[PDB]
Amino acid sequence: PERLQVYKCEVCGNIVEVLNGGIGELVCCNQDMKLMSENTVDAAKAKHVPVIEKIDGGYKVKVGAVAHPMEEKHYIQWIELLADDKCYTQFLKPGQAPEAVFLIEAAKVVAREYCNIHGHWKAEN
Amino acid sequence: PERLQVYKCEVCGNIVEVLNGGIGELVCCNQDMKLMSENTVDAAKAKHVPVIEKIDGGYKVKVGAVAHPMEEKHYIQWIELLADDKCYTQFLKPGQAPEAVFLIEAAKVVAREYCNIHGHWKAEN
Ligand SMILES: [Ca+2]
Ligand SMILES: [Fe+3]
Ligand SMILES: [Fe+3]
Ligand SMILES: [Fe+3]
Ligand SMILES: [Fe+3]
Repeated sequence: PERLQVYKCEVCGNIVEVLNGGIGELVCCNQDMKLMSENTVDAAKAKHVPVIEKIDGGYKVKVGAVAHPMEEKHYIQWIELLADDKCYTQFLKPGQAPEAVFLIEAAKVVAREYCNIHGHWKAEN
Repeated sequence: PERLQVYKCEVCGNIVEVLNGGIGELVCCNQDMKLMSENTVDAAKAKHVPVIEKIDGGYKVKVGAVAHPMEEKHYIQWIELLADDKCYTQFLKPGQAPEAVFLIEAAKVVAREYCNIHGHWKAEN
């Protein structure tokens, strides 16, 4: 595994983020955890691809161009802002608007989001 | 596993952080992954317990009361700041200072740091 990759156990629901890579394969509930590669699920990009907006002191991230649902059974679980050496994670809950604000000093950033139903997506500024 | 918990795979090196909890046991290289519980390792607190300093617009975290080594074989791999529903992670490498700055609007925070040799540690304000 590699740093910052996201893996999920399709059985119990465990989802983890790699902090240190290693050489072992991640396993859970008798099967290899699935690498959740960004922008791979056959879903609408309009509501899943993060939209990044530069603001004073940081960035505002919206999911997505069109507001994604935030219902109990279908919502954005978290939005992250990545830099060359930072990963800021903002968890969300149903009922909230699919957006997050990150105060950070980085010219180049990558925003990611995870939809409980449609998976992992990313975009860069 | 519960959100924010850090697990390590003995022998193979992988270290992951839980983004979504579940009942399944994380496995890697033929053993259950080891929960890296904070402040349980028999090591000097002076160099491992994070020190939190409130600054303008955020917090400055130093590891620790006494500067921790940042050598190729013994260093702080990352520092995190936890608040409400946020987990901000700053990755570090040998040769850098055992310090991290986080711009966040939260009165109550928890700082964490992971030493490649002495494990997981935390502190709160
Ligand atoms: Ca994080
Ligand atoms: Fe392993
Ligand atoms: Fe969706
Ligand atoms: Fe599982
Ligand atoms: Fe140490």
